[PDB]
Amino acid sequence: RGEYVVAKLDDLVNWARRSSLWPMTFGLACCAVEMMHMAAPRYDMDRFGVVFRASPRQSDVMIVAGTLTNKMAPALRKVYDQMPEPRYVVSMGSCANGGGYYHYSYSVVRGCDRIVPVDIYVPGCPPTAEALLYGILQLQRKIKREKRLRIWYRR
Amino acid sequence: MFMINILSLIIPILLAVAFLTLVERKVLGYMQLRKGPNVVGPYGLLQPIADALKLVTKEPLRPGTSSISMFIIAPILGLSLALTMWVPLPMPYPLINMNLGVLFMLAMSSLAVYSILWSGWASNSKYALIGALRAVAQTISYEVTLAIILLSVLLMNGSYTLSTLITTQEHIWMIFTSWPLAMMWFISTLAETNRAPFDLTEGESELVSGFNVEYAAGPFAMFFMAEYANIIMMNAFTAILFLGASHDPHTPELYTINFVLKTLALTITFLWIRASYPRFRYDQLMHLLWKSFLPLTLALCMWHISLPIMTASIPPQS
Amino acid sequence: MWFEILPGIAVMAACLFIPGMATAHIHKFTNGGKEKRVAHFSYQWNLMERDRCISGVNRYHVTKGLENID
Amino acid sequence: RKCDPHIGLLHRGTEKLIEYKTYLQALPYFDRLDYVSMMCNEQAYSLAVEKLLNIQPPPRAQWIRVLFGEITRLLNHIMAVTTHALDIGAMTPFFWMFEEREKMFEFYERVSGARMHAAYIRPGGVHQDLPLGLLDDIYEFSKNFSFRIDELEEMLTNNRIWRNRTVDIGVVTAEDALNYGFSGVMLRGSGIQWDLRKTQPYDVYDQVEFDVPIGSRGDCYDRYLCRVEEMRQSLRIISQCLNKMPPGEIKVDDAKVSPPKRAEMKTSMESLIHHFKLYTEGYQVPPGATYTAIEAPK
Amino acid sequence: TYKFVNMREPSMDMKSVTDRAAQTLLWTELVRGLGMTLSYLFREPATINYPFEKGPLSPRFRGEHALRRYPSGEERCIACKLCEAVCPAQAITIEAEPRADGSRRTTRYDIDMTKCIYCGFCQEACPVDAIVEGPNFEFSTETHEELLYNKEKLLNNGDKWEAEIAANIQADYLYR
Amino acid sequence: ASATRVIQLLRNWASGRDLQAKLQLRYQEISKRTQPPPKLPVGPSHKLSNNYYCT
Amino acid sequence: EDNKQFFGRHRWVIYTTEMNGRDTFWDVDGSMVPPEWHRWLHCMTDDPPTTKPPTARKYIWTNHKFNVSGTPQQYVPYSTTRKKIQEWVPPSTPYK
Ligand SMILES: CCCCCCCCCCCCCCCCCC(=O)OC[C@H](COP(=O)([O-])OCC[N+](C)(C)C)OC(=O)CCCCCCCCCCCCCCCCC
Ligand code: SF4
Ligand code: SF4
Ligand code: SF4
Repeated sequence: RGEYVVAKLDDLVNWARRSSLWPMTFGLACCAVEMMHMAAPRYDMDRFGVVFRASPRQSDVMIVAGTLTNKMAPALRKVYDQMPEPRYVVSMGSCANGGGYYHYSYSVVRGCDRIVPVDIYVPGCPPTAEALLYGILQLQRKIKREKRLRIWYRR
Repeated sequence: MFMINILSLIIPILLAVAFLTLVERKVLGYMQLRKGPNVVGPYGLLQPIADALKLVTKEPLRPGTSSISMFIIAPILGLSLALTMWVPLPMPYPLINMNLGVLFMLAMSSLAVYSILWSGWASNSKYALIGALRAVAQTISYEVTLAIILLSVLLMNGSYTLSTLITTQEHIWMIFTSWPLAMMWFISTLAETNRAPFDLTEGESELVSGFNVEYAAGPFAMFFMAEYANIIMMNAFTAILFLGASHDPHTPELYTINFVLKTLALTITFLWIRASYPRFRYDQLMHLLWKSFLPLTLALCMWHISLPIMTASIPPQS
Repeated sequence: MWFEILPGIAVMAACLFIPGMATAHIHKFTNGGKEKRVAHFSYQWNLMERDRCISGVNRYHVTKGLENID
Repeated sequence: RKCDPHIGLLHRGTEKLIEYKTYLQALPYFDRLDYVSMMCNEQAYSLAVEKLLNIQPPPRAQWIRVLFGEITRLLNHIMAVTTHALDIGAMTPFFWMFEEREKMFEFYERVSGARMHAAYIRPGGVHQDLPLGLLDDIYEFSKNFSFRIDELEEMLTNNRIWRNRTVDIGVVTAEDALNYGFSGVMLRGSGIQWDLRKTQPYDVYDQVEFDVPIGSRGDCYDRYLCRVEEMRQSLRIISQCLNKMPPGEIKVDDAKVSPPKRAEMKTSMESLIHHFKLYTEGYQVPPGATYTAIEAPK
Repeated sequence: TYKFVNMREPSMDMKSVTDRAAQTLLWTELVRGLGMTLSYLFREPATINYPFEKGPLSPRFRGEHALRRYPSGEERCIACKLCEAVCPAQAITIEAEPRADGSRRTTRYDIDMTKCIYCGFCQEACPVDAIVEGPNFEFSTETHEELLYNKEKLLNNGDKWEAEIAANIQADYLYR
Repeated sequence: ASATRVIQLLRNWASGRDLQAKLQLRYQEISKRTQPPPKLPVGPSHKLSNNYYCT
Repeated sequence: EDNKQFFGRHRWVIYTTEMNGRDTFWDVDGSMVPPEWHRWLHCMTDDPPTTKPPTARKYIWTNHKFNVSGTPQQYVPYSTTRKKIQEWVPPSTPYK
């Protein structure tokens, strides 16, 4: 029936979306150099099918990586805004997760989710490179469990 | 049956371009000791499909300050011209046996700059504007050497008929006669096609994404498809020009083997260069062309015009 | 190692393989086995138009010689 | 004409909260301050703090500090060169060296237990011992890294595109460089005859020989040669420290500033009190002030 | 001591300038780069196959926290309250209470993963090795709430990774 | 290591140096991850003879 | 395990098809690795539990679980203490 056909069509879109995302690491702090470390030949995101792409109008997932301050706050949001859909943000490190080591200082917003809708929270200070690689794997598993076409069918 | 042959030419190239993203991604990674796409299907074979249909399902956001008619015409010209680049190629027997194919080749290649200028203006952002202006500025500087190189190279061929290049190279590769021009032609092809060090047009690190700084999703692939299609065609054009192959009339299969095998070798050395050299700079980009390339091209052209006369080796015009 | 990229480029060789084979075989098939008789100059063109009119079937590629004259 | 480096897009409390954290609690800040040179920061903090306490670490502790300090120097100079090559174009030396960067990052993990923010260099020495055989693995790494440096120089040093984007670019005279408050390689590239490890040798740096790579032009290229030479001279320190690693304790033999050994914690009462007040109140540093200076790779 | 890095003496003999002209005309040094990267390609890669194989780690690794218990099974924690006093980010919150037996342990051991920074000071602080922090690093999540670990969450995780961390401190307590 | 002498020759000639002598990866030369228990030394002032903190 | 491969890929895994009543043939996660084997796989100890079984305890989780985020058996934080200020209980029946 139509449910089976739309299920296949959803999976066809699902498979590419979980295998062709191009992250844009908004390099902030010591969390950022770790993401460049999981760009090293040791882990090599690109073997999964993701490429470090600038010009965030091309990227799909964007990674906040480090502390986020009020000075960085409004610009960082705008990066999220003209970031085209589907758009997902992954919280890298404790500082981006919940302020972390600077949670009480006067200049850093406690947690990055206060600015953008965090999809995956990755703990770490810094999260070891493969721990983020795990988080990216979780992103594709979550991407696998969506019902975009299915919901529209019942809409 | 002329029609089915046309789709038999344009469809395989588009699929070839898609797979070019995968091989370049893997080969470039391998220089960097990485592995490149190997998770999405066997050895990443379905990565081009994954990238292609993910971007198609991404909304083509038009910038607020954009002329939509102007924003859309540029990819149409860019992609159509790139696919039109192959219609006079001497692939076994050339599709469009234009007696002036080389001029037709150059005119269409030079018309590609309108996509660069129009994309930058239609985007209407300072970053895109100066990105495009220098992009064409790099672009318009070099094809004068392209024309000079071809005029000197084709001088011993006999005419501008692309099919005639096969009979000229019937014995030895044409590179041996004009290897100073061969490297002259080769480097200028990178500048036209905008690969590193001549990537200041795009400049991923320092110009974000050049004219594609905003260009996203749907029609972004068109520049990407047109760009990578030109890579094969320019390398294919170099393959026939200098690295000619014997062509038995009773077996065009054999020369296709030689032509094809050469043109992947020429594309492979393209991204091989990318994975080794720093990116150039705008001033050196012009200075290298106008100070050390133009004078050498002039002299070599002067050498190659007089060479057939001093050796009584002028070629037949037919 | 580098034997993993050969699957990528082998498909590439197959992609560029197709246009050469098609235009070779369609030219062979349409023009009765022979290749497309090219006419870069008006002489070769009016050569063909003579062949098309002389074939008795209005196709140039149909070649028919000494069996005609008497 | 003019460029304004508008900074502050990362300004955290840092010093502001240090007024509220004890000396031990403040130590991890430096690991996160100049985050790419992990140990070299906390080297400065420990040297500063132990100076006020008038307590010198045991010689075994000093040798571990300098070995990791120069290993950290390898960490940062690889960062500085490869990241620069990223933006200049060629990006393969990036990945080539980053494969090595993991190896010393793995070494960080073997000793401290974390990848980047080791928090190893504590006032009074180091927190823990090197695991058995750790010197052997870094010895294997040390042998092969000289080749990896050759990859960089072969990749970049003679390449025209690299040079022309770098040579005679951003040159600064010695007087302005010194007046600008510059330091480290910034002065050395302009031919300035100065180096903290040599002129004011802190820790063991006096009992080791190395050649400071003084440039002679002051442009960007001179510093690039100076930095890659600093790599090789850093490799000299690893070898000298390797063959001359003395035995002995890891921290000072003063429980008032060094937490007692875990074994002594649970058998000796004085250790319990000393461990207790150290982890809740912390050692009291005598009043005063001190600007302690070390040559970070930056 | 010191050494110069760019004092160069280009010999002006007719021999040497030929190489310099050869270098500029024929891109010899550029070809050096091409053959350099080609040798790299002809080498193996070092990309570990995650998650089918993961990075090499060490027994001293600092990961996710997990409260443990004695061989008898009673919680090692006695609410000495050292760990939060040294906790550089104040991620440890705890309140002790009287217990029915009189072995009055804590009713609250809440460590905020998004505030904690994984220094490992808590382990060194704890006199009974109650709070250790395990080798796991896969404890990612999608909502900020599930990172606010509580007394129950640590106890469950301690009972989960008990097989691992027990050997880790077994092979590392001599160093500590 | 795995790699045959043929393309080992290709790496050696293209790089201008022998790479089999030392490689950027690791092999059996690495000390195994079950090192024996240590016997870390004692402090210089660990003596139970005259050791007064007044010194 | 294969000692001939370089450090890292020298020992590895392919995951099971059934994990705690969950289909995992296509999906792959690193967290189904049980703790005692998690020690050996990360090269934290080069001797597998098959030859050095972990010490048995009454409380050690008999069935290891993967990450439960995004699933109905997720973790949800909640205050573990007890409400301390209790209201004055309103009496009942009379008036004045
Ligand atoms: C009887 C004999 C008749 C003929 C004799 C001809 C003379 C002898 C032969 C001379 C050499 C050949 C002609 C000149 C070639 C060089 C032109 C030139 O300007 O060089 C200097 C130029 C400029 O060097 P420069 O900028 O350092 O110095 C130039 C001089 N000043 C400083 C005054 C400006 O070199 C380059 O442009 C470097 C290469 C740039 C492009 C980057 C990619 C290079 C990829 C190389 C590998 C791939 C090669 C593929 C070859 C083709 C394969 C099909
Ligand atoms: S979470 Fe830790 S490692 Fe990451 S930016 Fe904050 S302090 Fe640095
Ligand atoms: S490692 Fe322990 S002491 Fe340090 S911040 Fe985290 S919970 Fe607190
Ligand atoms: S976990 Fe240890 S340090 Fe923390 S309160 Fe309990 S006994 Fe004290």
